[PDB]
Order: sequence, then structure tokens, then C-alpha cells
Amino acid sequence: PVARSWVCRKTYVTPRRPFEKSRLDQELKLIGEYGLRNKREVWRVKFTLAKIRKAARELLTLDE
Amino acid sequence: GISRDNWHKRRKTGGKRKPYHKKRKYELGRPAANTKIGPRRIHTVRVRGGNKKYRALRLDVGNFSWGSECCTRKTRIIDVVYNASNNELVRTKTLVKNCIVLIDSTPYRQWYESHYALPLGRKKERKKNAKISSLLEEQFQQGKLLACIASRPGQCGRADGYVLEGKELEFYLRKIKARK
Amino acid sequence: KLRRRYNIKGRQPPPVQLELEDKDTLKGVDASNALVLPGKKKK
Amino acid sequence: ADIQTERAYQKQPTIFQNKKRVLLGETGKEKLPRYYKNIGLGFKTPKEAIEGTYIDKKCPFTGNVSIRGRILSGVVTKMKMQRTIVIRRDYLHYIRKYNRFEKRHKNMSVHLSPCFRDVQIGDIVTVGECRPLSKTVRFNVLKVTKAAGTK
Amino acid sequence: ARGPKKHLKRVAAPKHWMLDKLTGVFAPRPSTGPHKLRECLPLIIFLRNRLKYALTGDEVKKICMQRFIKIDGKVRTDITYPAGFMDVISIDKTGENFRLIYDTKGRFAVHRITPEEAKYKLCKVRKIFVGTKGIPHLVTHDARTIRYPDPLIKVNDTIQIDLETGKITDFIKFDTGNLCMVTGGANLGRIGVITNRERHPGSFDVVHVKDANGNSFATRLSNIFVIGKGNKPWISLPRGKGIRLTIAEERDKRLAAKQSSG
RNA sequence: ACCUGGUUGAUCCUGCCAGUAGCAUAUGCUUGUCUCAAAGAUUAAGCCAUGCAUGUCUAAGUACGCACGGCCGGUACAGUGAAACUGCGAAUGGCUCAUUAAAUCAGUUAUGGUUCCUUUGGUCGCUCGCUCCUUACUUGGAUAACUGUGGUAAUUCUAGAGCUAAUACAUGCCGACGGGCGCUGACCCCCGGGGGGAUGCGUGCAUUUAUCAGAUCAAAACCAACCCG
RNA sequence: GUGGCGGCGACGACCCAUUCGAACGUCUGCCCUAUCAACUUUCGAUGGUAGUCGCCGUGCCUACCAUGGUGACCACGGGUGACGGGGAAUCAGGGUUCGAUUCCGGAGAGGGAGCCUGAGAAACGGCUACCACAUCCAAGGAAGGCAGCAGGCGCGCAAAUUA
RNA sequence: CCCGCCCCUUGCCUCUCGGCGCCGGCCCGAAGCGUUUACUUUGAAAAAAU
Ligand SMILES: [Mg+2]
Ligand SMILES: [Mg+2]
Ligand SMILES: [Mg+2]
Ligand SMILES: [Mg+2]
Ligand SMILES: [Mg+2]
Ligand SMILES: [Mg+2]
Ligand SMILES: [Mg+2]
Ligand SMILES: [Mg+2]
Ligand SMILES: [Mg+2]
Ligand SMILES: [Mg+2]
Ligand SMILES: [Mg+2]
Ligand SMILES: [Mg+2]
Ligand SMILES: [Mg+2]
Ligand SMILES: [Mg+2]
Ligand SMILES: [Mg+2]
Ligand SMILES: [Mg+2]
Ligand SMILES: [Mg+2]
Ligand SMILES: [Mg+2]
Ligand SMILES: [Mg+2]
Ligand SMILES: [Mg+2]
Ligand SMILES: [Mg+2]
Ligand SMILES: [Mg+2]
Repeated sequence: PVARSWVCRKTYVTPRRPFEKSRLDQELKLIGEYGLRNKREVWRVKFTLAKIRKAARELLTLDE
Repeated sequence: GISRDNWHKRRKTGGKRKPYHKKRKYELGRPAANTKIGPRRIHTVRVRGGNKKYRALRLDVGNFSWGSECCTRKTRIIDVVYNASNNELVRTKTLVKNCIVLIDSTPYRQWYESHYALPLGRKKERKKNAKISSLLEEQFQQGKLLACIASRPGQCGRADGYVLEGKELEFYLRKIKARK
Repeated sequence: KLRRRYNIKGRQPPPVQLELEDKDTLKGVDASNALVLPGKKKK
Repeated sequence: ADIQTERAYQKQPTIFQNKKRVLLGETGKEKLPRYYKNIGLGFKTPKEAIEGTYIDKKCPFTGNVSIRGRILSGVVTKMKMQRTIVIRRDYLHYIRKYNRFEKRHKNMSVHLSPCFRDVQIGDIVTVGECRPLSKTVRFNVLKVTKAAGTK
Repeated sequence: ARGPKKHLKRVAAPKHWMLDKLTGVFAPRPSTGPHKLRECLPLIIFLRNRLKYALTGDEVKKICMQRFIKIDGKVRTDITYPAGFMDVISIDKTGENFRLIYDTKGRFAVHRITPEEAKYKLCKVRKIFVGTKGIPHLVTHDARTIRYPDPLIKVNDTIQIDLETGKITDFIKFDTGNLCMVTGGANLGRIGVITNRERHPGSFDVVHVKDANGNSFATRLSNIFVIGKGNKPWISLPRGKGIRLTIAEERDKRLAAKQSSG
């Protein structure tokens, strides 16, 4: 028994298809326009937006 | 040592089980009190919770009740005549609950003579009723009464009971006669 | 457990007369708890 | 018949039967007073228990037992032991993986009081929980109703 | 275990104590006392977590050993004393009196009471029996035993007890139409009127209650404490009057207030 | 035609191959700043040097160690206090997963079939009854610390002798006075009130056995018309 | 006057209730194996009567009686790199695979047995004997149990601080 | 073709309580009995942590 917390989570997921020209081009455009450091910064925001839009879709499955 | 647990027994279906723990203190058993007839010898036993049990090893007196006359008197114990559980206890003269014993009849005769002012045991508003069965008169002639022990000497340390009367007396007399 | 384990080895004269005082020491005496044992241990 | 079939005298413990009386009361009738009780929960004491002469310390009506706990039902399957029978309870157990059922059963040994007579194999019995009366017996028979098909 | 346990893990403590997770491994195990372990509020929790008079357990000990805190009119120096439902806590140094009453969230509330109200408490009768020499005895929910009670008092009734003398002043009978509070289950802390009672022999009775807003609910007979005769309670009530409010009707009252403003 | 590519004159079947993402075990090269968390595993629940992990005193059980100390002839004991006796705890916590398949465990129900240190609330008074005459203002026997004599290669080993305590261990009653305390009341005296009283009824449990009573049992109030006096 | 009355606390104490439990029972629910089909019953297996022991109910045990009790709705036997659960991962779902591991319950203290004290232990940082290990010795005897926290070993090959 | 108002609904003896009824048996009044469950929709009671 300890008085510590073990709660943590990951904030990004690596892409499903690693060799896609469209994905690489989109990442290049985003990183260049917003001055980001690497691909992980894009993947983090993509993870957040995926969570939000999944929640919205699940709510839209219900009655008004 | 002695254990009175359940998990050494077979199952209802007939299969056997394997233990998952060792013997526990609260499952213990202790050797019996084979209470004999003789000068009083009683030991105390410390039991679970801190209480006491009187483990009577040897007894010679007890108070018995004449129920029909409502006369409770302390009397010595003479012999053991019948035991329903086992005949070996009769042979070894062991005092247990529900065994049939022979007791002296002197205090009961004294109370009867001092109460009704009639003779009993002698050789050849409502008034008080003095009527005795023929079997009890014969026993008073012999000087010894048949009694049944109602207490557990190995647990309470004393041997009390009641004088056999009525159909119970006839039943036990028939059993004793058939045993011989 | 039919399988073979590692720790196999680790898991496989009249007495002297006594006249003691009135208080009893025989409360816990049994086969494994003997009141008196010979002074010289067997070699 | 005769109730004294054991080596010890069979007697109902709470009744004193050696009271002396005038000969006028002796001449009339030697009828012992019976002990019985109401077990509660709407179950009625059978007539033969009140009017009988059997001695049973495990009888729910004339013995020293208390009914408390669960009240169950069963079908009588075997009557071959002394004062105790074997009943069967059938049920359906549901398996979620296949979304279906299977038939299962349980066997119970229950104490039958001598007050219940003309009990056959195949009739419904209502039993109640009591203290353990033997190694495997924990329920005691409260009510008997006959099979619907057999009259 | 080979005997009684003496510790309590913090995450295994009752949830209505509102203890956090990172303060420590342990929680105060209540002492044995008038109330059960799972239905009590220890003195340390009330004195440092609810009122913030102390910062640590040592300061709670220092406060208690000055004989400042009185529970039901008697000074208690044990910091893990189990204080329960309808208990009176007095601190004369700060001029404060409290009564332990559940709120609508199922937790003991900081409920301040007038000093005249601090002289009595309500108790639920748990047992009636005849003791030695034919003297009637009454046993309440907080382990108080009282001799020579009124013959009209039966089990599940409520009595008012004067704290100074420990004697019954009057009583409320258990009947339909009386006011009651729920002391356990899902409806804990809800106040209403008894409507009818369902009896199950050899089992638990079920009682139906309706509050002031017309909502109906049901509990077991052991979870009901009669508070008042008719609709009038015999004690002061906390900020919520025992009505558990839903989100929809909270929105409704907010809309009504917004419409009435302007 | 249920991913993309391969194994046929055409259409198929059966064995197959490669690519794509993770989990576990072991292991490399690199590692400027900061926050949080983790740490098992030879079927070896195999073996362990050393140290530590459980002790505890309030005004309130027992101080004749000057061990230290104020006041003194009132002088049983000022006060602090090591040691030892007594009381309580040491059955909680921490570690591990070897055994265990209706067993453990989970939900549900029962104690009217048992025990329970503590906490909290109750309870915790005596008429007389051959113990006579002038311990209940307090009864009895011991033992540690301490002093001294010792034994052994060696341990938190202990032997003989001499003192002294109790909330340790035992025993044991209620000292004298008063109508003992309550009810119940024939008569009587005074002023609806006060009194004195012939009399009657009561005045520990716990244990073991037997018997009796226990809702065909007790206790009380209410009562029109109609009688009864 | 070996007068009569007393206030506030501490400790102790028989019993009743309360609290914290503990222990026995009720109902329902477990993985693989039928090339395990009948099992239990002398030496208790199922039930009855009386008793012993036990804190208590009970074949828990002992005498005397009956011949029962379980089973293809899978008993009984065998296996498990089988402590159980709350839970973790992955899924459209259904499920499948993990759960020694900080919460709850059980069990053990190198191995099988026994016991004292106590309200509570079959206790091991308590005791007694046996088996296996192992320390000191003047050889007579004596003392032991890290699956507590650190730390060392487990052929020569190796991973947290004796704070 | 609505809306009032009254009436019949038979029975049976497994259990229980009864009988002033007949030869242990039988008759009778009942105060006795005269369907149950699965399914579905509720309501209680059901540790935290995750
Ligand atoms: Mg533990
Ligand atoms: Mg505590
Ligand atoms: Mg091919
Ligand atoms: Mg003190
Ligand atoms: Mg000590
Ligand atoms: Mg204590
Ligand atoms: Mg202790
Ligand atoms: Mg008390
Ligand atoms: Mg003492
Ligand atoms: Mg007395
Ligand atoms: Mg018996
Ligand atoms: Mg038997
Ligand atoms: Mg295993
Ligand atoms: Mg686990
Ligand atoms: Mg253990
Ligand atoms: Mg080891
Ligand atoms: Mg103790
Ligand atoms: Mg042990
Ligand atoms: Mg150790
Ligand atoms: Mg330990
Ligand atoms: Mg270590
Ligand atoms: Mg190594």
C-alpha cells in the first residue's frame, strides 16, 4: 500500500497505414503552416478531434 | 489431538475431499469423563471464552426428586443397573445421563413417615392422600429405589435425577429382567 | 502433482522416576511434549 | 401400535405423566395430555398430530424444532429411510453464450413427520428450513398435496 | 485473521466521509460505541475535515483533551468516537450546537441548532422487554436502555429524550400520515409522509413514502425514522427540506426565476 | 468479388507464400532540461552473514537504591526517580501464492442452534431469625527489586542463604442509635382538614434437577331500556 | 463524642443490552478429461434411538438398530505453468485472452504433527519432539528459521540503498 | 344503440374446524378447497477503487 496515483493515459496514436502519400503531404502542410516540431504534435490534436467527433456521432445516434 | 470437524468425512455422493487447511483450535475435542462411583473427585476445565466446566471424575451422592410426592432429597448412589446406549457402561459402573441407578430410600421413607404419620418400609379443605404403588412399596421394602439420572456429570459436575414411577418404571423393570 | 520438484530432501532404558510437587505440570504432556527425556542425546 | 420400540423409554419431554389422583379420575380414562404447537406462517397443525400418540422430537408440530428461513417445494421421489424421504427439484439453467437453456435438478433429504400419512411417490411437498437435524438433513416437511393426475 | 482487526484502509472507508485519496494509506477506524461503524461520523472527521478547526490529528487531540467538545451533554476525549444520527454536539467555547442529520446527498450535514433545541433528541425504539422484578425496559437505536416506559410505546415508535436527565418526555406513534426520514438505502436523507405499509411474514416489511412535491418511493421498514406527528417535524431541518431534485426540474425552476426577473 | 499481391487451356477444390499493426521475453546504439509512476517470476514456498522491524505511566496500583534532593524535631510517607512487581498489548500491520475444483470465492438468507477483550447505556442496601460478655477505624500468609555466598569454555542460564510492598495472591463482616422500610386501616383527639393508633400483608440473586401456572389466563374501566334495594 | 453527614474524579466488578467481530448452517453459480460407467458401505457410507465430547446444531464420535445415499440432467476417478473476486486488454456485437501484484476474502511461515497463555492462536520476530539443513565448543554441552525492511548466494557470466 | 335498477352462476371432500346422524367405516354443514408456472414490465436490497 502506497499513497501514490497510477492514473495516466496516452495522448496520441501512431498512424494505421505508415506509407500514404496523402497523409504525409497533409502532415507536411500542417507542420509548415503552423510551425510545429514533429509529427507527434499533429497526432495529438488528431487524437483529441477523433474523441470529440466520436462523442458527437454517438450522441447523434440517440433520440432528440 | 482430538478433533470434531466435518472435513475428514466423505461427501453425500460418496466421494472424498482433500484438506485445504490445518486443524483449528476451535474444533478441538477432549477425553471423556468416565465417571465412576466412589469418593468425590471433580476437576475444572477452562473452556472457550474463559468459562468453566466441572469435569466430575468420581461421584457418590446426588439429589433426586420424588415427583409424585414432590420431595427432593440428597441421597447416595449405590449401583448402576441399566444403560440404553451400551451394556459395557453397566459392567464398568459408569455414570452418564439417562442411565438407571439404585439409590438409598432412607430420606424418602423418613419424609413419608414424618409427613403422613403412616408406616412404610416396615416388616410384617382436603385431607392428605397417602397412596403408594405396590412396586414402590416393594422397593421401599428392599431399601433401594430405581432412579434415572437427568444431568450430565462430565459437564456440570453433579449427578441429579428423578425416581422412576409409573409406566416408565414398568418398562425399565421389564428391560432389566429381560437382560438377566 | 506428478511432476518432479526441486526440493525433494527438505519435504520427505526405563525413564527416570519423578516425584514433583503437588501442582501439576501434566496439563500439556503428550507424545510430542514429554515431561522428562534422557539427559544424554543419542549420537 | 406400540410406541416403545427402542432400548430407552420414549416420552414427550414436557408432559408429566406420574401425577397421582383420586381413584374416581383413574377409573374414567387414562388419556395423556398431548403437547403440540402452531408453527406460524399460516400452516395449520394436522389433526392426527393433535390426536396421535407417536413420539418424534424432530416433528415440526410435536417436537422441539423451529421453522425459519426459506420455504420450498418439491416432488417426492424416494421413501425408504426411517422418518425421512428424498425429494427432487427441477429447474432450467440459462446459458448466455448460446442464448439457451438446459435442464437441471437437485436432490434433497427432508424429515417426514409421522403426522403425514398416505404420502405416495410423485406428490407435491412443501418444506421449510430448520436447524441441521443430521449430516445432510436441513429441511422439514410442512404440507403435502396429492398429484393432480392421480386421485 | 486470528482476531479482531484494528486498521481501516482509506479507500475502504465509508464514502460519505468524503475522504481524498492522496492524504495517506489509512483512515480513522471508529471506536466501538453507540452507532455502527458504517453509519457513524468519527469525531476527528467532523472536527478537522468538516469544520476545519484543526489541521492534523494532533491538533484534534489537543482540542479534545481540553474537555471542550460535548456529545449528548457529556465530555468525550476519544477522537475516534462514533457519532451518529440525531446526535447533539456542543462547543461552548465557540457558542455552537450541531445536530447530525443526513442531507439529500446521503451525507451528514453541518446543521447548527438553537441552544434550546440542543436539550433533547429523538430516538427510535428498537426493543421492548420485561426485566428482573417485572420492570419494563426499552432499548433505542443508540443503545440507550430506559426503565419504566409508557405502556403505549411499541417497537418502531419515536421518543423524545431530555439529554440532561435521559428520560422520555413524549413520543410519536408509527402510523400512516406521520412524517419520516429515510436512514438507509438509495433514498437516504429523504423526508416524506408514510402512505401505507406492506407486511411480509418471516421477511422484511416495505413502507411507501410520498414527499411534499408528490414523488413516491419505497423502502424497508428498518430504514425509516419517524420525525414528526402529521406534517410538522419535531426537529429543525437542514437547508433542503428532504426533497431530492432532478436536473430537469432544476432547469425548470431556473427558467421560472429568469422569467420572473426583469 | 468481405484488404493488397502469388501457386492453372478454362472453371474450381484442397494444401500454401509475401506485405500491413500490436502483446510478451531477451538484448543493442544513443540519452541536454523537467514532472509522474514502476520494480514478481530457475514449477528454486530454494539457502541465508550482520543490523533493525513491539512496546508501554497518569494528580490518581506498589519506592526505606542518599541515585538525587528541600524542610526539619515532629519523624509514617516533602518532591524527582533507576530497578523490580502488577496491568495492557504483542492474534493488528507487513510478506508470499505452495496447497486447494462445490473447496476457496460471489450474491442471498438464518442465529428461535453459539461465544464475544474493549466502547456505550442499564443494574450494582442493610427487619428479625440462640454465634453468647466488653478486626469492620481495615483481616492473613508470601514473593521480586535489594544485601551477600556461588557453579560453567559458553546463552536474555541460574543455585543457596537473609530482609521488605500491593488494585499480585487470599480471607472476611456490616460498629451504635432510631416503630428498619413500605402499604392497610377498628376506634380516638382536635381543627373539609390535621393527628394518635386495635390490626393485616410484604421485605436477594446466579448454578443443577424435579414439579406447578402461563391468552379455556390475569388486570381493569364503560353500561341505554328493563328490573332488584 | 472509635459523634452524624457529605462534593468532584480514577480503578475494579456479576448480569442484561449495544458495538467490533468470529464460527456453523440455507439457495443459486466453477476450467480440461468418457480410451474414467458406475461409486460409497469391513476401518461411517444414508437414516433412527440413547449417550460422550464440544461454545453450540450435527455420524463429530461411541453402542444397538434398519439398508440405504449418488449417477448419462455425467456421479465417481484423473489433470491443471488452478489462490477466488472486484478488475486489465481486445472487440460492431457476441465473446476470447489475462488477473502472483498496493481493495476484499482464504491459506502458509523449510517439512509433516503437538501444545501453553489468553476474550481471541493450533501463533512460529511463542514453546516441545521427529525429518532435512546449519552456527559455536575446552567435546561435556549450547543456540537456530528474511515467503518483514535493507543486504548476500543460488557452477565462471554480474542490475535499487546494509540511506 | 345508449343510461339506470335487481337477479342465477352449477360445484368438491385433499387439508382444517365441526355435527343433537347412521352402522373403526359412512353421511352432512361448512368455518375448508375450487389452478400453478415460464415470459415481459416495475419496485426494494445490493463496498470503495477502476
Ligand atoms: Mg494480517
Ligand atoms: Mg481506533
Ligand atoms: Mg493451387
Ligand atoms: Mg491511571
Ligand atoms: Mg510488564
Ligand atoms: Mg485496553
Ligand atoms: Mg494479549
Ligand atoms: Mg458499563
Ligand atoms: Mg485481584
Ligand atoms: Mg443479600
Ligand atoms: Mg443427540
Ligand atoms: Mg443419530
Ligand atoms: Mg499453484
Ligand atoms: Mg489475485
Ligand atoms: Mg497462520
Ligand atoms: Mg525459505
Ligand atoms: Mg487478554
Ligand atoms: Mg506453528
Ligand atoms: Mg522472521
Ligand atoms: Mg507474526
Ligand atoms: Mg529482504
Ligand atoms: Mg549470481
